[PDB]
Amino acid sequence: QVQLQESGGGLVQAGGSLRLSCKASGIIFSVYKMTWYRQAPGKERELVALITTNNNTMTVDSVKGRFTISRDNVQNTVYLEMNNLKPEDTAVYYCNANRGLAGPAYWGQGTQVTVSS
Amino acid sequence: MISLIAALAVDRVIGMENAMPWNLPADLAWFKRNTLNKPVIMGRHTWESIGRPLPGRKNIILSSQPGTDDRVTWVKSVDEAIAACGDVPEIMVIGGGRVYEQFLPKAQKLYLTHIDAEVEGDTHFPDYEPDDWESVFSEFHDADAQNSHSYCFEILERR
Repeated sequence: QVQLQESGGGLVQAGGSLRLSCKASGIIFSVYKMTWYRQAPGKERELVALITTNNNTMTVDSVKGRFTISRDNVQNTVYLEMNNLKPEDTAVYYCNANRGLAGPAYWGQGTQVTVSS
Repeated sequence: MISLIAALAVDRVIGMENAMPWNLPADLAWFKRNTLNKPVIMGRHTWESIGRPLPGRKNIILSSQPGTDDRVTWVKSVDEAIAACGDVPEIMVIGGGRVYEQFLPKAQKLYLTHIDAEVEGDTHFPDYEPDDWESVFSEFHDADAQNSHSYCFEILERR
């Protein structure tokens, strides 16, 4: 099956905003650390942001102050709120979920973000 | 031979993987490599956070309030937990806090990952007199595309 499904991706101009979501199915969402990654074609996937089971967040330097990660356990969903977007943010964004040292870990199928300018 | 393995944040803060605000696939792989085909011993809380046994190993859960899970071995004392591991070269103790404290005086080896991340925490890795321990391996890595923080693998052998 596919446990994680991203949506919200698309085309925006530079400086625009976007809101990504990843809905989890068939898992106990509350026990997973969630992360957003992104990948530009050819380039390797890179960590964007994570949120722990107790709502501690971390965002990488290149998106500090622009991107915000949150989760709603009731909806089985993690969010990436993206503001002040720049062409260098153009990528497929992927949601990932991990239980802990013994796994399991799940990956979404990803959603395309393209920024124009 | 009893060995402890732990991920330490700044000030030796320890926690459960899914609650710690970092993403360290290199540490997971480090963890996997050093615990592979070895028996592991852990506490109640670590068992509950981990959700399922580490595969290909024997998993011993040390707790006063024993559970019913049919995949692991439930013990109630330190001595019992060591015996249930049997006659192997190395036993891996993986947490949490109290269980680290209990197995330290009996430990002859430490695998530490020093993660450069300030995290709030009530639980800390047991104070261990650095005079009694020797570093035999250390390796620092910067944060990179996949790893959220810089980190240092360390192995300590007693005397």
